[PDB]
This record gives sequence, C-alpha cells and structure tokens, in this order.
Amino acid sequence: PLYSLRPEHARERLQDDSVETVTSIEQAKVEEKIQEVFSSYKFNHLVPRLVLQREKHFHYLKRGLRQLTDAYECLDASRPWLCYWILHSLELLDEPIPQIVATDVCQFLELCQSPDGGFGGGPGQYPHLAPTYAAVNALCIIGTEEAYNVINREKLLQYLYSLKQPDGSFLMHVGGEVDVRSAYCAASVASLTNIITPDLFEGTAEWIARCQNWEGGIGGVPGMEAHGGYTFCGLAALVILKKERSLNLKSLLQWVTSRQMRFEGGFQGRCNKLVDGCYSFWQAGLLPLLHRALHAQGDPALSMSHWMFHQQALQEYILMCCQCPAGGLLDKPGKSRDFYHTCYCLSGLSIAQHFGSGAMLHDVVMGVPENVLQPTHPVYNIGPDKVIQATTHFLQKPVPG
Amino acid sequence: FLSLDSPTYVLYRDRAEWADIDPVPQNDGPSPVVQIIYSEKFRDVYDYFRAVLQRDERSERAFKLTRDAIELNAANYTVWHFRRVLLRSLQKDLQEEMNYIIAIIEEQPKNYQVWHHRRVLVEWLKDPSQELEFIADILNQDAKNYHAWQHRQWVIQEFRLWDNELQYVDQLLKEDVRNNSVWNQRHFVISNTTGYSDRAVLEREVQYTLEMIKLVPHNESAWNYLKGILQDRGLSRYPNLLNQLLDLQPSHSSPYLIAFLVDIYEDMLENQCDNKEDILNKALELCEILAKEKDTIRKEYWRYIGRSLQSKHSR
Ligand SMILES: CC(C)=CCC/C(C)=C/CC/C(C)=C/COP(=O)(O)OP(=O)(O)O
Ligand SMILES: [Zn+2]
Repeated sequence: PLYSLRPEHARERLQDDSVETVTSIEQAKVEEKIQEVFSSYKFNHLVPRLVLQREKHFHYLKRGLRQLTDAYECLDASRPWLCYWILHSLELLDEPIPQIVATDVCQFLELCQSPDGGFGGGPGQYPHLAPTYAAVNALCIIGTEEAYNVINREKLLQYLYSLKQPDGSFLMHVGGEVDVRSAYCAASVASLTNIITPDLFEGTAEWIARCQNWEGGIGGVPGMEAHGGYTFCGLAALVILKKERSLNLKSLLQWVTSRQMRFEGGFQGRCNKLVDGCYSFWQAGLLPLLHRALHAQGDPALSMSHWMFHQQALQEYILMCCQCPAGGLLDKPGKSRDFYHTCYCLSGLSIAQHFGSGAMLHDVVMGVPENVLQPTHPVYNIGPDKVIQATTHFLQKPVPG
Repeated sequence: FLSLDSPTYVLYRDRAEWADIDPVPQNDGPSPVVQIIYSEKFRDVYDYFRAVLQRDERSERAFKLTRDAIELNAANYTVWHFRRVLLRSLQKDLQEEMNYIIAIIEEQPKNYQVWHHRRVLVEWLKDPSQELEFIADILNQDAKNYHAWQHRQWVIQEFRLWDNELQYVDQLLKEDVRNNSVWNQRHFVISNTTGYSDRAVLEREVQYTLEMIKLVPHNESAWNYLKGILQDRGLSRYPNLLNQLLDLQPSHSSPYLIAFLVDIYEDMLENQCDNKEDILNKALELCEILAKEKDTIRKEYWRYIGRSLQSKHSR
C-alpha cells in the first residue's frame, strides 16, 4: 500500500522517553494532526486519491503572476522572487508561458535592474543578490532572446565585485551582511550569464566550507547551526565552482538523510525542528547533488535508480498534507498557502519523482501517473532544458573584463 | 509619532511639512505583473520615501518617514539602509535608536533586516552591554530563533564575551535538552575556548553527552554532538565507548544507537582491524536491521552503506 498507511508506520511515531520538552510537545502535535490526515486515506479509497490538484494550482499561479492582494505588501521588496516562484511553479506544472506575460515579465524585471548592475526587490530599489538571483533565474525560465538581453552582463559583473569580500564571502547587498545564500546567488548568476573571471570567486569555496558544521550540515556563517537552506546554497554553490570536495561529504550526506521525518515522510530544516514542505526541495535537493559528487569520485556503491532518501515517503507527505483546496501548496497542515512554498514543494516533488545518473533514468510517481512534474535542475532549480538553453546562449558572448 | 493606526493619522500627501516635495509614484510598466494592490497608506508613504530617496534628502522628516515605511514592510532592505544613512547624517542618538530596535525585534523576532540593523548599531556604539540579556529575552520567545543565535555568536566573538555562555548553554539545555540550537552553541563555545583536543575537555564532554543520552535515549541532538566531537578523531579508537554503548542496548536502544555502532565498525574496517570478516558481518547485519526495520525511512541510505562496507572490505 502507501508507506504512510501501512500498519507498522504507527511505530515511527515519536518516543519522548517520558521526558517532555517544548520540542517533544510540538512534534507530537504535528504527528497527531498528520496522523489524522493519514487515517483519512487509509479509511477511504475506491478510486485513486493521491492526486496533484494541478487545476487549482494553475489558477492560483495564473492569478498571482498578474495581481496580488495587500497581504503580499510584506514582499514589496521581493517582487522578482514572485516572478520566479510562480514561473518555476508553472514550468514544473508544464504550463507554458503566453508570449504576452513573457514580455511583461521581461519589462518588469528590466525596471528592477539597477543601472549599476543586479536587480532590486522592485523598480527603484537597491540591488540585492536575492532578487538578482531571482530575476536572472526567472528570465532564463522564459528562455527568450528578449529575456536574456534584459541582463546587462557588464554591470552584473561589477555589481558582483562590489559585494565580493577578501575572505571569499559576498554581501547580500551593499551595507548588508554575508552568509552562504549570497555566495549561492552570485555563483548561480555568474555561471549562467557567463561572467566568471579568474578572481571573482577567489577564496569563496574555502569560506563556504568553513560554514559546514559539526553536524555535517551547513549554517549561514561559520559556527552557526547547520540548516537545510544554507546547506543547499552551500553545496550547490560548490558544485558550480567544482569544489564540492572541499566539504566532508560523508558527514553532509548522513546529516541530510537524517532530516527526513520517519513518521511524516517529509523534511525538517534543522534537527529536532518541525517538518516543512519547502524543505522537500531544499533538503531533498541535496541528494541529487551529493550523488553527482560521489559519482564523479567514482563511488561504486551508488544506486542506479534511487536518490538516498525515501522518495516515496516525501511525495505522500506533499500530496497528502501540503495541498490547499483553493490552490497552491504549503508548509504543514495548519498553515496558510503562499507562492514561496508552492515553488518549493513542487520542486521537491519533481526531485523525488525523477532520478538520473549517467544514462540511468527511473521515475517514481506516487498516486496517479499524471502527477509527474517537469524535472528540475538540482542546482539552479529551473528546467534542465532551460539551464542548457541559457548557458549555451551566454557562452556565445565573451566573459566581461 | 503619529502611528499608522492613529484615528488622527494624516497622509503625507496632506501633511504641510511635506508640501514642498513632489512624491514619486512607483513605476511597474504598462502591464504590471506580480503587482500588489497596496493599501492607500502604504502607497502614500512609499510615494514619499521614493521622493526622499531620489533627492537623497538627509532630513529629520525623512528619518521619521522611514519608521512608517518599515512598519509597512520591515523587509525593505532599501529602507533599512537609507535610515542608517540618515542616522549618520543627522548624528542621531544611537541609544534612542537602540531602544527603537529593541522594541521592533521583540515584535518581529524572525526578521533578518531587524537584527542586521541591531548589529551595525552595536559595532558603531562598540557597546555590547545590553546584548546577551536581550538575546536571552528573545530566546525565551523562541529558543531556536536562528537570527537570535547568529547575533549572539557574533557578539560573543566580536566582543570576546566567552566567560559565561557555557553556563547559559547548561541553563538552556535543562530547559530543553532537545534544543539543537543549544547543542551547537555548546560546541561553538568549546571549540572557541579550550578546544576539543584538550583531552581533559574531550572526556568531560563525551561523559556529559553519555549521561544526556541515558536520560533521553531518543534525543538525536545528543547523539549528533557525540558523533561530531569524535568523528574526525576516529570512533573505533575509543574501546571504552563501544562497551558502554553496547551496555545501553538493553534498556536504552534506538536507531541512533545502532547507527553509531555502524560508524564504529566502519572505522574499524578502515583502520584495518582484526577479524575483518567478523566485523563486516556485524556491520552489514545492523545496516539491514536499519534498512528493513529500525530506520526504514533511510532504507536507501543504509543499503548504500552496507553496499560500501562490502565494496572495500570483502573477499
Ligand atoms: C536561496 C535561499 C535564500 C535559501 C534560504 C532558505 C531559507 C528559507 C532559510 C532560512 C529559514 C529561516 C531562518 C526561517 C524562519 O523560521 P525558523 O528559523 O523559525 O524555522 P525553520 O528553520 O525550520 O524554517
Ligand atoms: Zn517554509
């Protein structure tokens, strides 16, 4: 049957050793609530129930892509982020982007591109690696000459330079701070637009490596608790810079695997922390990367059909506990839906749905066959065909100097 | 001053003090995308911030305008920057501002922008006196607040305030021994003080962690810390450890416990230990006990491990 429904799954519940603490308490709560959700599908079924509400999702996205309510006021400085989340979400849902919205997207991002390079949270806002990563990523998803030509490459490199630090780190924006995510933003952007100079990433790898902590994971800045988000940014960044070996891959892998919730089937962002739909990508996104790395290092013991995580278990949580009736996806049952999570849960599902190493391909689709999302690049989190399309286009042009 | 919710709050477009300035409306193009239907107040403030920012107006009025802007969207890094630009330009009373940020952080303890500003104000003042206490209050709200933890660390490093944090870690651990953020802090302190190579220190910790596991046999944090502080050192090098661990097996087992033994055996095989086969089998056994029973979620992991132990320690 389904992993979360099998008889023995009741054993995977939390054993608080009779010692209650704020942690054990909140965890049990989520477990009980999810169990409720679990019982629902064990109880009834005569027709397939594990279905990705594509229809509802598409409405949510199609609308957001144009207009938002004032609830979104809090994200006024994260607008390129919304272009991305949505566009990526549609892409995975294999929904094509109409030429008109494509052009309008282009034009809005143009308005969000600083004259001094990069992109800001909106038109007339200081550039920030975050929206920059975003806007570039979103422009490549459109994948048009129009889309590519929006990016002022020359300026983009100078901006990267302004945030670049001596020790290998980068500021998130001028007068800001650093953490692994910014490094990831830069790495990403530069490689796609082909603007990597001999010294742009001098020392950066070492810095990022210094963020991997005792747990085997990566925090934002050295010393910090290891956490999915930063961890992903870290390794991916390294993958781009071909420096994954700088990290103790053994401790990292063991750690990631340890982030999947036995009961829930989904991923937490930190140890002893609750489960979250977004981590479906963040956390599960690691596995395809570590696989690449280990594989490159000739690791013979690798599987030729599966990622090192319970792919089946993640899809179930997503599908069973992360879908909103009105459309969109989410954190965990008792939360509000939002484009952010809608982008990540989907990304995560596609990850768990497609495996590929060398010539080996092997899908795993829980529920109806129609649940197959378009696959996503474990690094840029955009369509693999998109990545290939863009780098190819920018490699026509010489790296700025 | 005038709160955005005041019955008597007045629009910047109708404020006399602002009459001279021609607000700047945001431009999203002829056919907007991802366009927020701002409230009237929001659009108004921002229509004026845009005007203040455009002419880089270093006035007191603008400084106050930033306050509302921040209320309307504390995530606006652009607003956060310019305000600091103003604090400098207007030689603002930094402690007054410290009082501002204190109040604000307690309000949005999860906002990055907010802590960054506190950080700057702190290096400017070069005074960390309020810090540890304040962070402690925020940590009472959420003892896992990443942001609150990053800040404490910076403060502790910058200002070398290592003296009483290890006691704090003990306090927090009694409050919730499952708080991973605290176990990390413990490692942070020690690796930044005595170092773990001080054998007397490694022994005190391993022992501490062992007592902790004994109490909460299924708390992963403790297990992770133990593995952390000994992994690079070579698990198999501590024979007494293995014997005490196997002693937990009865009334204190768990998949973590079994997992740890696996590593121990793994290390033995690497170190070219005696009875190579006996050990390999002890390992492969557990890998399958985990793969198929005790840690099924990671079945994919455990099969690869076993697959590996074989790949380089068989025939
Ligand atoms: C590319 C990029 C910008 C990646 C970063 C991913 C990410 C969302 C990181 C930080 C998460 C965070 C600090 C959440 C606030 O809730 P919380 O800290 O209380 O809980 P949680 O850690 O489980 O979310
Ligand atoms: Zn989330």
